[PDB]
Amino acid sequence: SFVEMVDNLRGKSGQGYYVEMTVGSPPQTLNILVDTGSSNFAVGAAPHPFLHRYYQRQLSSTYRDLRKGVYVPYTQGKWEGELGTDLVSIPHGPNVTVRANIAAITESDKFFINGSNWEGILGLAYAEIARPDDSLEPFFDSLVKQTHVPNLFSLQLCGASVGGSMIIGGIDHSLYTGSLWYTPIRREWYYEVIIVRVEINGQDLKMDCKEYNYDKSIVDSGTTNLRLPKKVFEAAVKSIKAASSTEKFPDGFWLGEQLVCWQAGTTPWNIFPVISLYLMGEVTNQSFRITILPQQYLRPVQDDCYKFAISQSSTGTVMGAVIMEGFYVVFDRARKRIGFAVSACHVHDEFRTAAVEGPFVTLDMEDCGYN
Ligand SMILES: CCc1ccc2c(c1)[C@@H](NC[C@@H](O)[C@@H]1Cc3cccc(c3)CCCCCCCC(=O)N1)CC1(CCC1)O2
Repeated sequence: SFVEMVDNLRGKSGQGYYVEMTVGSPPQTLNILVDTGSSNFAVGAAPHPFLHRYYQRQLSSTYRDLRKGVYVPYTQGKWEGELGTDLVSIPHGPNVTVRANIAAITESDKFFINGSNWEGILGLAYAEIARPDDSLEPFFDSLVKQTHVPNLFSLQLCGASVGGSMIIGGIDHSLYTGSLWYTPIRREWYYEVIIVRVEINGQDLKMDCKEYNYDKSIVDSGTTNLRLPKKVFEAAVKSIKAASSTEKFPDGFWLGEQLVCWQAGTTPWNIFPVISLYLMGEVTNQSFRITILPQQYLRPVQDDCYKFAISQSSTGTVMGAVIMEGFYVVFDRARKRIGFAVSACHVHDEFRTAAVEGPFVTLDMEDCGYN
């Protein structure tokens, strides 16, 4: 059953997690970035100095041109290419083969990354943000539609070169401890959610909860950092400076420009505080919280070096890998909800741990959303 999928993700820190797939007949093999923050399936389809493999569609008897072009801009980076369809499968995935839309990438800028080991991207989000428009069915919808695979997947992202598991079609109990807690998908476009309270070492940040969701808050495996709206980010960096003022670090540290280090095994984890996000629950006035350690928001790179992986955004809250690596995360599309549980590959600290706890009580959670 789901064991076949356990450990099917690999990666380099800060360059995403990818899963092996094949496209066309005879099977061509590629490593595909797993991206809950977008919704196209796209693949290098012509030489590029950072690809060492690409989809040669001349060689596939199942290739079908759709004779349209397509374009997709990400946060930094973008590509254009040629749309068609072909047959796709996931070797360490369910035992099945589908006809999926596929963008053949013909040009790009700052998309592909020097020796990342992946050659395309699997957008796992919803049609609403697909390019060219919402009518280009994304991979997972084609998968669900053509097979009997249930409409959910789960992700266990391990930090520290990295690995994890993408379980397609269900939940694997070996990948987590404690219970799952769920938050409603507010709208099916990105995996959007509502954060209703933020605390840093015990203390509310005390803003209107709307500022947490200003624009939107999304769960995005293709983003590295915890990204926060300006006002919130400012507020969270004050409080993380104050919690840790035992030592002072440059400014390029807090802007993520420069690293910080300590003799191997000396990192003063205890001076850095836990962050808690409280998320909208399943029941009336009910929330739960996820807590993350400094071992998550200080990304590593004879002394131990780290980058501050909380960054400013003008485009909403992004719960990226920093946040996901704490937990097993269940994208339960069928019930419109996202599950969090403590991960089995949690980055454990001697005196504290990453947690998912509830219930808590929070009034007017719907009003924390932005319109
Ligand atoms: C619809 C396409 C799109 C456009 C903008 C965009 C998003 C999606 C959201 N998802 C970001 C994610 O798709 C990409 C995927 C990606 C692309 C290229 C390379 C990677 C990862 C590997 C990681 C490189 C460093 C992080 C790059 C951030 C990013 O844009 N990730 C995240 C947001 C919406 C809030 C910020 O911005």
